[PDB]
Amino acid sequence: YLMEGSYNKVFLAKGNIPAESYTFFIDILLDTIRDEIAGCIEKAYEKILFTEATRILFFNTPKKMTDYAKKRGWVLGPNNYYSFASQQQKPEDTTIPSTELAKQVIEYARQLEMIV
Amino acid sequence: IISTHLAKLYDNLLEQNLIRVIEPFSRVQIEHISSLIKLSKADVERKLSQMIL
Amino acid sequence: TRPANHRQLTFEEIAKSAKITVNEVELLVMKALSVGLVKGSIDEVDKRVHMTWVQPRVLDLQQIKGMKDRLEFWCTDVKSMEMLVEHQAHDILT
Amino acid sequence: MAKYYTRITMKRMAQLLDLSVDESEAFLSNLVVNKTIFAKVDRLAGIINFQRPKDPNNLLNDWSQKLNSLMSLVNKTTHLIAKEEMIHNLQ
Amino acid sequence: AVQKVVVHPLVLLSVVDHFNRIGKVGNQKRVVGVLLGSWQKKVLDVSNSFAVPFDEDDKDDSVWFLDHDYLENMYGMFKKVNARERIVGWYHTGPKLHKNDIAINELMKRYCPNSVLVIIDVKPKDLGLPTEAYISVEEVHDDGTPTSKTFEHVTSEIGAEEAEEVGVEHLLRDIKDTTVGTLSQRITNQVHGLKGLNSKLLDIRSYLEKVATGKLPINHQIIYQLQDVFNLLPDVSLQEFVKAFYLKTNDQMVVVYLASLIRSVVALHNLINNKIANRDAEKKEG
Repeated sequence: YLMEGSYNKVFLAKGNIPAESYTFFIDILLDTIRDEIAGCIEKAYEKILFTEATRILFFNTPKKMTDYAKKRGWVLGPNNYYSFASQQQKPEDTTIPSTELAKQVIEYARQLEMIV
Repeated sequence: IISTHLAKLYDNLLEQNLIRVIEPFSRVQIEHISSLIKLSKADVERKLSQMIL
Repeated sequence: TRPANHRQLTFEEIAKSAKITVNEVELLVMKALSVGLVKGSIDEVDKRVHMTWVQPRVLDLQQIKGMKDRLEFWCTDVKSMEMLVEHQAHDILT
Repeated sequence: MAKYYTRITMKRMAQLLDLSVDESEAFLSNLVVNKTIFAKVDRLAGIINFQRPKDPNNLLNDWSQKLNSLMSLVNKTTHLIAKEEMIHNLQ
Repeated sequence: AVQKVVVHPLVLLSVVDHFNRIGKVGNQKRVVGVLLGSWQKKVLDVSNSFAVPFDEDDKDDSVWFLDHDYLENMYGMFKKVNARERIVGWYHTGPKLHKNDIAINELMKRYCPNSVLVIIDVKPKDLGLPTEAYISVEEVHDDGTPTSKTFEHVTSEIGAEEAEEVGVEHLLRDIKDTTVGTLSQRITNQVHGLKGLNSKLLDIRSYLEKVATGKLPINHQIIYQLQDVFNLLPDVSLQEFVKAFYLKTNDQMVVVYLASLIRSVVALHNLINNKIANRDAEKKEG
C-alpha cells in the first residue's frame, strides 16, 4: 500500500495492528510519511486554505504546520499556500545538442570510412 | 435540355463564388458570408460542411 | 545604445524620449525607413518595433574597448570547438 | 503598408483611407484575388497582417544567408588592416 | 571593373627561380618583373613573366629603375614568339607591400591600362592562398589628400590548364589528400578553415593594438565595418531557430538511417557470397 499512492488504507492498517504493539515501527512510519506529504505538498497545486492540507497528514491546528511552511515554500499568508509553479528557465537548448552531436557525428564517420 | 442542365451548373458556380469570397482571410464570422452572397445561413453552413468532408 | 539581445523599443518609449504623441511616431518611423537611416519592422497592435539595422556612427577611444573585450573571448570559442576536431578526427587524417 | 508593417488593426487602416471599414474590406478583397498584395485579414479581432506565411524552411535558409554576408565581411577588413600598418611603419 | 584573376602555376614558379638567381645578393632585393597575360571576358588571365633588373637603396627610397630597353626588346621577342601573348601588368615578390609600389604602377601604365600587380610568396606559411593581387583606383575624396590613390584587392586564385595539369600532378608525387569521401571536407575546411578563421580574428586583434598606445591615426573609416560585425552577429537561440533546427535533424538523419540500414543488408548478401565459396570447395578441392 505504500508502493502506490494509497495513504489512507495505510493508516487504516494503523487502526489494525493485530499481533503485538508494533509501536516503534509505525512511529518511524509516521516520520517517513511526514516528509513524504511535505514532499507531495510541493506538486502543482492551487491555493489551499489552512484546513484542507492542514488535515491531509493528521493534525488539527498546532504550530507544526509552520514547521513545514517555513521548511519548504507555499508561503504562510491569508489562508493561502502560494504556488511557485514556474518551470520556465531550462528549455531552448541548441548548445547542449551542439556540443554532444558534433562529437557523435564524427563518431559516425569513425566506423564509416576508417577500416577497423 | 438547358432546363435540365442549369441546376447542375448552379451547384458548380455556387462553390465557385464560395471559394472566391472565403479566400482572403483567416477565422471569420458566418453572419458575413451569408451577407456577402445574399443567401441564408443554415443552408450555407451545411454546404460549407460538405466542403471539408 | 540597446544591445543586440532585443533592440525592440515601444512607441510609448518614443513618446517619452521625444515627447511627441502616439499618433505621429508611425509617421515618423515610416520616414526613417524611407530615407534609409534605419532598417527594421513595425508592429501596430503590440506597440513595438523590431529594429534590425542602424546607421553606423563614429566613436572615440572608449568604444573600441567594448570592441576589444567583446572580441577577445570570441577567440577562445573558435579555439575550443575546433580542438574537438583535431582530436576526434585525428586518425581520419594524419 | 504591406512593405513596412507587420500587423496593423482594421480600424487603423480605414482611418488612413478616410472611408468605411467595409469599404476597406472590398479594397483588400479584389487585390489578393488579384494576388498583387498578399494579406490575411480578420473580421473578429480586426487583426490583419502582411507577408506572413507559415515559414517552415526560410528561417534557417535566411539564417544561412546571414552567415555568408558575415563571412564575406570579415574577409573585407582583414586584407584592409594589413596594408594600413604598411603606411606608417614600412621602413 | 575586374571580376577576378587567373594565375597559372608556371608564372607562380617562374618567379621562384629568379628569386633563386638573385638570392646571392644576400642583403636585400625584391624581385620585380613584367607580368604577361591576356584578359578576356572580364576575367584577368596570367600566363608568362620574366624579371627586369631592379635595385633599391634604403636612404631616400624613392629611386627606382626599370631598364625599359630590356622591357622593349624582350617583350618584342615575346610578342614575336607568341602574338597571342601580351602585357597584362607587372608583379613584385611582395613580402610586405614596399613603398615604391605606388608609382611603379604609374610608371608603366602607358602599356597596360589596367596595369595590375601581383604579390606572391617566397617563404610559404599560411592557411589561405598565398597569392595576392590589387588594383589601381584613385580618389579626390573624403578626407585624406587632394591627390589620393589606394590599392584594392581583387580576389585571387590559381587557375589550371589541361597542358599544365599533366605537369604539376607529375611534379607533386608527394603526400596527398585524394579520395574525397566523408573525410576530405573534414580536413580541407573543418580541421583547417576553423583555424583559418583564427588568423582573421587575430588580424583585427592586431589593429586593436592602438587603444591608447599605438599609431596616431585613429579610426575614421575602419570602424564602420567593425560596428556592423557585432550588429550582423547572428540570431540568438530562442526562436524557432531552436525548433526548426531539431526539425531538419529529424529529417536529415532519417536519410542516414535508411542509408545505413541498406549498408548492413548489402554486406550480408556478400557474406553468403563467401559461404557459397567456402563450403562448395572443401569437398570439391580438399
